[PDB]
Amino acid sequence: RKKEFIMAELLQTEKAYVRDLHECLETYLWEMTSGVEEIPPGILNKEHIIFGNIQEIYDFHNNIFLKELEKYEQLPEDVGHCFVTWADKFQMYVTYCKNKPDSNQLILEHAGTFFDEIQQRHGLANSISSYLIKPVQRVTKYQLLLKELLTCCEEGKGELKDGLEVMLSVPKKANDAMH
Amino acid sequence: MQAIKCVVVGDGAVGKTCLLISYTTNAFPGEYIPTVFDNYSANVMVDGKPVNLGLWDTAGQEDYDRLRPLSYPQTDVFLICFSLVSPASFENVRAKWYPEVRHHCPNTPIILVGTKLDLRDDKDTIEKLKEKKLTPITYPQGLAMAKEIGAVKYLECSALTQRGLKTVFDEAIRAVL
Ligand SMILES: Cc1cc(NC(=O)Nc2cnn(Cc3cn4ccccc4n3)c2)no1
Repeated sequence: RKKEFIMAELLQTEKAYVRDLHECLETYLWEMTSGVEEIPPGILNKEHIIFGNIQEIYDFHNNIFLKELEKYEQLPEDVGHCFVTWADKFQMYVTYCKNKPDSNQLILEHAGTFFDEIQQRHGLANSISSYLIKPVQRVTKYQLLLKELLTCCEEGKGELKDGLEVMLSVPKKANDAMH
Repeated sequence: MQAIKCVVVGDGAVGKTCLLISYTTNAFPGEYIPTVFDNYSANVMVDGKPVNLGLWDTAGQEDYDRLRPLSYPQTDVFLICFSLVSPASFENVRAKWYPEVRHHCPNTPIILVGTKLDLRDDKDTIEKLKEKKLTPITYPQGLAMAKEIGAVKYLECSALTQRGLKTVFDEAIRAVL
């Protein structure tokens, strides 16, 4: 029952993370790359700095990771292996975290209200800043869900230990990469 | 209409995620405590004036000293939290949370929040603490800590009973208006 609540949350919040990154790319990013609106000289052609590698992170989750997590729905005690299999992909959170300060200053110093106007126009509860923190939140959350599964899975549960190891290592590597 | 970004910080033992879930759903989650609270916004009215309240959790970032501050810029008000039945979490207000919040956000208001109010009078909790030569954190201790860190308010709440819970977020909004 508890391992099933945790697996359900893992999947529901993965679906929400994918919907969130998709919204960010098809509103805030699309307005910059589109050519439908006038872009502050401050940020013109600096979407690379603003959004970092969030496209590549979304492609991983949307093309691969959510589909593979779904295949472990009835195998919660094994889901640590999903993180071991895809460990290399999570390295792009190191790149994302490294960039995030530069992203935030660029939006502060040079974007004025470009993104606030987009937010209002689209009717979004979440600001560009709310969306751009999400990869940092998600990558520090997987380790909490795996710790929860460890409190309620037998010991056929080194298919959690190794997964958790990976999902402790990634955020620590990302942390250790900051200025 | 005034947008407010409120970040919730403090040790894992505060139950940050449970606090935020119990507040936004008007219910202790009970069955299962979710680990995920995604960035949230709602209209609340405070002293008449309606307001858009933004809540960010930080659960999972407790060990990542350089990632935590990525949430800090342009915060309107911080909740710095400790558990009333974890003396280590209370000391960490002083050792850990206040220093980094002040470093990144010098002029941003702090509400000091003591969570797990319902456990301060719980025999099993009290005895578990006595066996480690500790007691729960009492009201004057939180008042003293509030003064030491420049907190605009010291407030005590239970996610479990909802005692003082709605007041925490009312006072976070009033710290900004
Ligand atoms: C964020 C937050 C939570 C909160 N108050 C609680 O969670 N109180 C509470 C009382 N019973 N339970 C389930 C349970 C079983 N337990 C055994 C020993 C000790 C604690 C314990 N909790 C929860 N106030 O704020």
